[PDB]
Amino acid sequence: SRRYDSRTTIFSPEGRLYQVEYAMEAIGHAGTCLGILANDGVLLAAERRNIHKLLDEVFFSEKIYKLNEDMACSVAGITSDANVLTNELRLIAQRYLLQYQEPIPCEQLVTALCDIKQAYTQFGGKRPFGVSLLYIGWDKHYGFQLYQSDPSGNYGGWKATCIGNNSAAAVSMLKQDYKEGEMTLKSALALAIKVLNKTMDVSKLSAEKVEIATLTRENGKTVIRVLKQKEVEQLIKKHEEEEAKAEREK
Amino acid sequence: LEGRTHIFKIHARSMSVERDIRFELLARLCPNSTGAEIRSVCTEAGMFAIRARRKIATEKDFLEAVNKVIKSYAKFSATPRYMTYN
Amino acid sequence: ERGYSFSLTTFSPSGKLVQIEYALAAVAGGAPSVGIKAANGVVLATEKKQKSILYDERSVHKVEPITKHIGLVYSGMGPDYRVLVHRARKLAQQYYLVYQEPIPTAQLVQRVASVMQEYTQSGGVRPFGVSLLICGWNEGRPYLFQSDPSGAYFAWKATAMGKNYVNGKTFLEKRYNEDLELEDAIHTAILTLKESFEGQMTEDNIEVGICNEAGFRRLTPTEVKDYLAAIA
Amino acid sequence: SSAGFDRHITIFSPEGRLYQVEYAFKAINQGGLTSVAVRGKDCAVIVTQKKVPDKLLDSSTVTHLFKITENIGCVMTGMTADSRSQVQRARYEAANWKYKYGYEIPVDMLCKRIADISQVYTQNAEMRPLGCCMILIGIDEEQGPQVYKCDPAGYYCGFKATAAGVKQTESTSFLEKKVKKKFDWTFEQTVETAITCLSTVLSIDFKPSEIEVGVVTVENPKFRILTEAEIDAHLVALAE
Amino acid sequence: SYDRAITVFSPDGHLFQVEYAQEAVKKGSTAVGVRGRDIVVLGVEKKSVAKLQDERTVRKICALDDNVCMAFAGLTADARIVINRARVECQSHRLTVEDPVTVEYITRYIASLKQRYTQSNGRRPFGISALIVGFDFDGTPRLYQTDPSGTYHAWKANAIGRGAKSVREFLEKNYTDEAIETDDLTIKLVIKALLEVVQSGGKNIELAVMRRDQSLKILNPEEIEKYVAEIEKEKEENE
Amino acid sequence: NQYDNDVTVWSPQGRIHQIEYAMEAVKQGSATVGLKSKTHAVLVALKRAQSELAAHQKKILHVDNHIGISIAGLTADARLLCNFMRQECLDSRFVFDRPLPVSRLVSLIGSKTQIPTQRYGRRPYGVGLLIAGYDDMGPHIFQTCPSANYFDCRAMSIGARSQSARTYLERHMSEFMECNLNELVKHGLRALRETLPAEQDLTTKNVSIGIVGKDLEFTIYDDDDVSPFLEGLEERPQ
Amino acid sequence: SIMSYNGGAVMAMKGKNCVAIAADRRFGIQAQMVTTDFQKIFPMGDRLYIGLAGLATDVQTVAQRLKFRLNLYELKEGRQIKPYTLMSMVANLLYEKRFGPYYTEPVIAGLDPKTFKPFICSLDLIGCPMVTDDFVVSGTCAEQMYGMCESLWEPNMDPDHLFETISQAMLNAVDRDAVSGMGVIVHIIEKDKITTRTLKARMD
Amino acid sequence: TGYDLSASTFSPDGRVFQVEYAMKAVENSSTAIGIRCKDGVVFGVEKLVLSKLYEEGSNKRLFNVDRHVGMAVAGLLADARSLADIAREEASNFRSNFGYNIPLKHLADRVAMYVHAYTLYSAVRPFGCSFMLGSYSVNDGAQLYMIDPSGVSYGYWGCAIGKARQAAKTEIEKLQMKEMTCRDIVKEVAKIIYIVHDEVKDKAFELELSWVGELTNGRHEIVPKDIREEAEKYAKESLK
Amino acid sequence: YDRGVNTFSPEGRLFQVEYAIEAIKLGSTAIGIQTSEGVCLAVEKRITSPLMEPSSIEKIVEIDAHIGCAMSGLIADAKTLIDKARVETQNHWFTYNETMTVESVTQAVSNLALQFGEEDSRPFGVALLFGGVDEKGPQLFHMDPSGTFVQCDARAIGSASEGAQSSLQEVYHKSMTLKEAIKSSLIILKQVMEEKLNATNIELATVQPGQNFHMFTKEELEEVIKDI
Amino acid sequence: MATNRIETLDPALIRPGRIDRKIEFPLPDEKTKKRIFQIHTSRMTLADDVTLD
Repeated sequence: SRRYDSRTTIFSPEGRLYQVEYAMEAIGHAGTCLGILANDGVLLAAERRNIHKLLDEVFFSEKIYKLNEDMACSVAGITSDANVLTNELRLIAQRYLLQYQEPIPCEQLVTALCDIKQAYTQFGGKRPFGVSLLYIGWDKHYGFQLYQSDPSGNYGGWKATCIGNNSAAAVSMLKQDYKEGEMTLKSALALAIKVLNKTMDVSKLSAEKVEIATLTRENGKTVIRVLKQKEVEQLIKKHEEEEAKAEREK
Repeated sequence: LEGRTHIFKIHARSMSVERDIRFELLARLCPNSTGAEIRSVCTEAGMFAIRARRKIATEKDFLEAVNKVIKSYAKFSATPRYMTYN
Repeated sequence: ERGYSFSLTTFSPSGKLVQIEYALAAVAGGAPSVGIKAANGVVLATEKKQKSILYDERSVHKVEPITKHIGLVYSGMGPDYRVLVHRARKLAQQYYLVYQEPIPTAQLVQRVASVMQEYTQSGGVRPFGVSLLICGWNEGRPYLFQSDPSGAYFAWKATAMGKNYVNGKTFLEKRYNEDLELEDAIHTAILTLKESFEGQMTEDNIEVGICNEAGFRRLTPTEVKDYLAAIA
Repeated sequence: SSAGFDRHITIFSPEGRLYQVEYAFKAINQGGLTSVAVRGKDCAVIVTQKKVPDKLLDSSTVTHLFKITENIGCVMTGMTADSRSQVQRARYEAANWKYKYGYEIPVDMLCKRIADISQVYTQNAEMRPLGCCMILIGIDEEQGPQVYKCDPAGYYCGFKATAAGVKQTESTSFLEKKVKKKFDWTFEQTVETAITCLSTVLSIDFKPSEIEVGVVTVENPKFRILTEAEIDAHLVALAE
Repeated sequence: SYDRAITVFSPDGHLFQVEYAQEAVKKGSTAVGVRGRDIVVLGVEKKSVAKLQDERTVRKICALDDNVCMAFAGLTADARIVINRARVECQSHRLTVEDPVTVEYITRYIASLKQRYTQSNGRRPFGISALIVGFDFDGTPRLYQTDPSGTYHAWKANAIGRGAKSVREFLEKNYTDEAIETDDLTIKLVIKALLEVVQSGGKNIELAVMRRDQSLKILNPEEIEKYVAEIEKEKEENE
Repeated sequence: NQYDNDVTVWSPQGRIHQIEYAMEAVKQGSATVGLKSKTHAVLVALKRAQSELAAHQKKILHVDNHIGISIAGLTADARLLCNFMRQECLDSRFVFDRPLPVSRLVSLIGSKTQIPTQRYGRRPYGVGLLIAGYDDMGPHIFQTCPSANYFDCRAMSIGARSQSARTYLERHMSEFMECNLNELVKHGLRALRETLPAEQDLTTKNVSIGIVGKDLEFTIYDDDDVSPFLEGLEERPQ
Repeated sequence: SIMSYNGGAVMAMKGKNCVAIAADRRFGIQAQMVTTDFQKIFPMGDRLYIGLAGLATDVQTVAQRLKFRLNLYELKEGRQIKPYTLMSMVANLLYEKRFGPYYTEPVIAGLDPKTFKPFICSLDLIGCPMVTDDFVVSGTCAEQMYGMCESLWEPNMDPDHLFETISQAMLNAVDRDAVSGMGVIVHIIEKDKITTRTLKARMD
Repeated sequence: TGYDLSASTFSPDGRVFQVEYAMKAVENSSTAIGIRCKDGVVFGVEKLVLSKLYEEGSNKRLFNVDRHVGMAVAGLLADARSLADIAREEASNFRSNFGYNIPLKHLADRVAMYVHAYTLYSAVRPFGCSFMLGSYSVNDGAQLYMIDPSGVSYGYWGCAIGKARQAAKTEIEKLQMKEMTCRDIVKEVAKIIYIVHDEVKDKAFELELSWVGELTNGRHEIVPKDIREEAEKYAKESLK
Repeated sequence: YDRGVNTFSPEGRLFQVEYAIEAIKLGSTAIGIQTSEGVCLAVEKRITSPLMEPSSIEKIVEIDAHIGCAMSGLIADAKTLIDKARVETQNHWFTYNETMTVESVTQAVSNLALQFGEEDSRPFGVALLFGGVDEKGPQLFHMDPSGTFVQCDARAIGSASEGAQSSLQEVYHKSMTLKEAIKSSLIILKQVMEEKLNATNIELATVQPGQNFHMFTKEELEEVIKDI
Repeated sequence: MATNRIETLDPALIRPGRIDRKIEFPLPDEKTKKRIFQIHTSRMTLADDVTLD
């Protein structure tokens, strides 16, 4: 009864963990997200993996999961493990609100989920969670935030994020087009449109294959704007006219 | 224990060393080791003597050789899975 | 039961869940099916061949209701199908205890997908070899939800699962549209089931259930025998 | 196509099959035994021979017909230990039905519960899947008689002329050549066809002391095991 | 649960996972720490940041009490777990005995947890190595390190992370009592040791001190720039 | 040898080798000899040491007022079954307020050691018990095995090279039944003087004797109240 | 009794196309008042309130528990909650403590989320729902508010006469009561908007 | 290879090799037979002396489970004791709950289910025992059962367990059962055990005989074997 | 080729306990000597670095006010057992108003020297030397990972125990004194250690019926070493 | 001999007596990279408007 045992916890004799890296290489496929925090708001971007013509789009949601009033998360990896994670995460934030009657700050939420993931990395032989996922949100102490979960339990705040293997060049692009706090909400959207236009190899970026949701700060509302498709269309037209204006320099 | 003392006497009898040193302390740091590793210790202590320009070994040369062979390449070491005779 | 509790499910060197890929192949080796949503109702249809001329067609049932307005078929192995059917039964009644209201189909698919995903993580057990097609008419708009062994789920306008799902799907892309009636849905469903089955299709080789906004309804071999006049 | 451990426990192979249950389907075949069930108009008939090579061995405790409840009989094949443990599971859940739900269990629900139990032996990979086959019979109100079969894979089903064991590709071929041709179904059309289909498959034409006959009829809904005298009566009754 | 023994002895007398989980420490970031007599100083090198993002979440130096300070190496998640449990333990000690928590107690707790963690049924050993610097009652600066084996072990200066042999060789030829005379010089001594370590651009040089009657102060990376500048000035004055 | 890993695995020859390996673990103890008359039961063991300066590892240990056991093999399993032995004795001594007969105690020992010999992930107990006792019907000399196949005998001997002991006991088993304590005990240690090479024997330094009597409580002796027992001997032959 | 430990009164009244819920403001320990700003009417989404009366411990506890389950439900399902669903949820939450009962009498008053249909109901301390068409009350001064609402209610009411009727009812039924007084808050809601008025009650 | 390891795995041809290896584990033990008469059951066990090795009275394989039931075990011995303790416990539960003597069928079925349940899993090994069970009752007659390592439990007139298994039943089948009182059968089993299993590999042997029936008035005990000494005075006359 | 960890040998022993007896051998040495005046004891610290502060390494720890100890090899497995042994001695003096003798201490330790298993994990990796003065005079005691506990008059352990036992049997007899045994131990120490013997290398622990508690502060070690 | 991975080797080759020196090749630093870019641009008309950093 031990020769069948798969040993997904014991270190490898190369020097690192073994199953952890392969969960990372399971992150690398089927997924490509980022967001752009650079004032008054923060956004998320997403690629349709099932962009087939025979779906319904009746969920009024996609990759985004509004997990509270003031936080959502973008998924990349195996989807339904993340549903297990979103249910547990939503329930964690809601029990915190039950305990204090004040909304949940974003880093102890992230560290709670990171301790859950490390709890299945550390002991037993259980299969690790093959899900990395993002975080947007608001607090009383820092404003708008961005966080990067990893299947190890390691996290890290960013100002311009990355999950999927197609988006490492996006991080190169985010550095080459880095701004010091300039999110008028049209500049950041045009930059995100430019990034997803270049990094995905889908020619000219059909707007049904993308997804953009924003989070702005209102006094009593903290609205999360999972925006509709027409503004995405005119955003694509704006960016393609600006690419035609930009290649007048040749 | 005494086997490695004698194998140090074997690999050491025809080489340029400082005979004022001991060999028992060298054998006490090699609990699970083969004669091949002993030979590597002797030769590598010589090779550390070639780093400087000397004609006689020192005790420190052999200590460099021990912590160079055994503790460093003990990740490979060839006998944690042949002592069980897999 | 013994203290092992270890998951036999391991990622590949590449990063792939080999037991889920194999479970998808085991789904693909099963009996074909098709299910179509068409403006007023949802039609499910399976393909139920007896091995001999000896077998009875009144004992085993593919189309199976979960509540009074929620139908459910599969394409895979019946021995796992009945288990997770029974689980969905017990699960829907806790919702109706809590809220005193019939459960929405999206909430069923959430909870069933949570169960199946949570079970493929769980230790010393194989995944289910079953892909579902769940449907129902909740709050006016009817729905259709396909799941899979990997725990995921989708929402379709028309789809198929089983043998020659690719051929049936290429027939569905050409054949279906936005707006039909229930009868035309039955027409295109028996057409795409007639795409892959054997030549003799009778009141018993198929087994068809519908959904109205007035509730779920499981059709009989009487109306099935009524329907295959000017067949497909 | 085999990968890894898929020949030892119940997992998925690259061709997609699991190999434990499709080894269990011939775990029946080491029994060396044949069983035939027949359902006609208002009767239902089990027939199964016995293999006692010993004169020191008894004749009463070789019985495979196990009266499950007062309206439910059964017969077993495959290995004996699996069969008897399966029988006590069946008896315990029929008694649980009688306690919880008051009225007598229909033969359908019993097969459903047994199939689900067999799935639990199949679903988890750290318990052996009970390599025995189970045949049920019973009377239902508003439906007459029924005949059902439960497999080690966990798929219950049930049908008109049903047979499993060793030689039943040939037995189901003869039962296709016999129940599809529009025969009516008397108490003796069923009994004659049951003895003679096995008597043509094995080609023995034997004593009244080898087969066991369990019948149930809607005149006496009790499960009933026949005696050597009336077995002899049917056996000389098929002698033209 | 999981009835198995992960860590078995070797045929030649080792624990594979205790000696081998030190390699994960060996392939992490470098961090040094010395004690002066009145001011304590430590800091990590090799943040290896993306130079264009947040940095308040990647902080490798934290505290458990107002008296005690952290550092670690290896992988960061196990450090996060151990720090959470250590915070709980030090505050629960404050619940009982009314002293500020002694550093020796919290190091014994961390090492004891680590050893009963390696001993137990199927728990993977912690591939970290922490530094626990604090100055308890009557102002005595002390500093201990940990190990995946679970051996609290008092030192006078640090040698962990990547290339710790080189750093300890520099501290070996730099054990001057003169270096711990001027607090500023002790800070500059940490800067010079970490300068004899990695790039030390003055970007990944994250250092924090405690003057043993205050709490930890994380230094703003312009003061560290002037420290590196005066170190380069003294290096020019050497010629 | 892929069948020689666990207790659970039957061999293709039916011999589960974990039990055979535990038997070989019993064979690597010290020699010991137990033998009974009609009225007195005597068990005699041989001590050994790790070095010259250290003391000798004791073998005969007390259990109860009329029950004493010998031992061979491991000492952790020895003390484990020892603690279970005192516990099961004083349990019935508490409840029934009578002494235990030995046979039901050894049946409890076999039923205790059965479970770690059948399930997975437990070892067979490497143990070498030689049990001497008094129920109402006189002395009993039992031995155990790691296979829990307990024996009643009139004289056994287990440990290293203990077979010559059995040969000596065969040619005096007719003489054993009649005699009193003194020549009985010296027959036992004459078994011990042939379990040894011919030039180092029992110079008050390695032997221990435990007698139980109809009026005598079970008592251990070591070298000094054995010096009366060691005289009254002759030399080995040429 | 334990119900008369802190006083309390919650009235809900169904109008023509709108619904009005009101409660008292007083908090104190049987004869000693403490504050005049204790909240007993909670918002549960838009155009749907709940009122809680009885022991204040169970008031705040059940309000937070219900807010917990309510936000979990509205996050598991994107739609907002129907009032019968909320009634059944409160019934299940109270009935989980069948033998460990909370001391509260919840009153739910809200509009339909799809139409402009009003809704009122009340529950007992073990979870007994009761839907009516005119009014439900809860607290110590039951008989006073019963006399007022069976005296003053009309079926088809514009919000102004609704406001004045519930105003006169609460003022007079509270003024006859002893342990419950010290101000009245009134929520008058409709399809378009939500109005909250406070009345000039006797501060005695 | 690989398929002989676990007690849970099946074979490519459909049998469990653990159960087979455990069946032929009992094959090396001594020959122990049993036979019933018309008012009782007689047991008999060949026990072998090597030279000394014990005292006339250790480890007697004739156990005694209930007041009217005893074992006649052969095979691995400690497993047989544990099974006897389980059988005593089961008869204890039956006596404590239903208030009367255990019928031998129910006892055999409970014991068979326990042995079968130890064959189902990989945590435990199958038993290495094969034993006999005899009884007598005024309303039930004589019943003799037999339980293999697998768990197949049914009834006999005569049986044999050990090395010599056919050659011990060659002459069981030459006796009869209706015409014999058990007092003849005592010396019959005695003379045959002295006949079978010649002096070749083992030199001295020793006989035990258990004995239950109407003559013991429903009790089960060992014979006063020294009384009437009926083996040997015909056994030394059985060599020619 | 990974077998079950609770597997005996083809020859008979076990595996993992034998590998523990191998794992002792890498540790540092220690020497304890029974004398009727009292039990003396010595150890080597094996100082590695000058950055390594020397007075913090524990080898002699304190079980009771009259029961001493020394550890070897792995430090922290020894720390658990030292803590627990202290707890059980405190339970004995509490429920009995008397001192738990050293043999009873070591019986209480080697009761669970081997309880290693998967239910109810590995064997421990430390050799222990136990001293103290009970009513039976001075006692010196030595256990192992296998629980095979024996009395020893002057046992030497660990990496240099071969020549230590041999040269110890050269110098030892029954009527030794205290200080003679102390310098007789540290002569063997500075024949078996590698570094120069000084104030920081070794540490002593002596417990006497007269010198009632084991007490050994620094710089009487200086006076003992300059007596060589 | 030269390998990528070393842990999948049969250690009987990797004992001394056969092979005495085992040498690690790590990804170097951010200083000797300047030598690598320098030497691999040492024989080209590099337009000096680029920075190797």
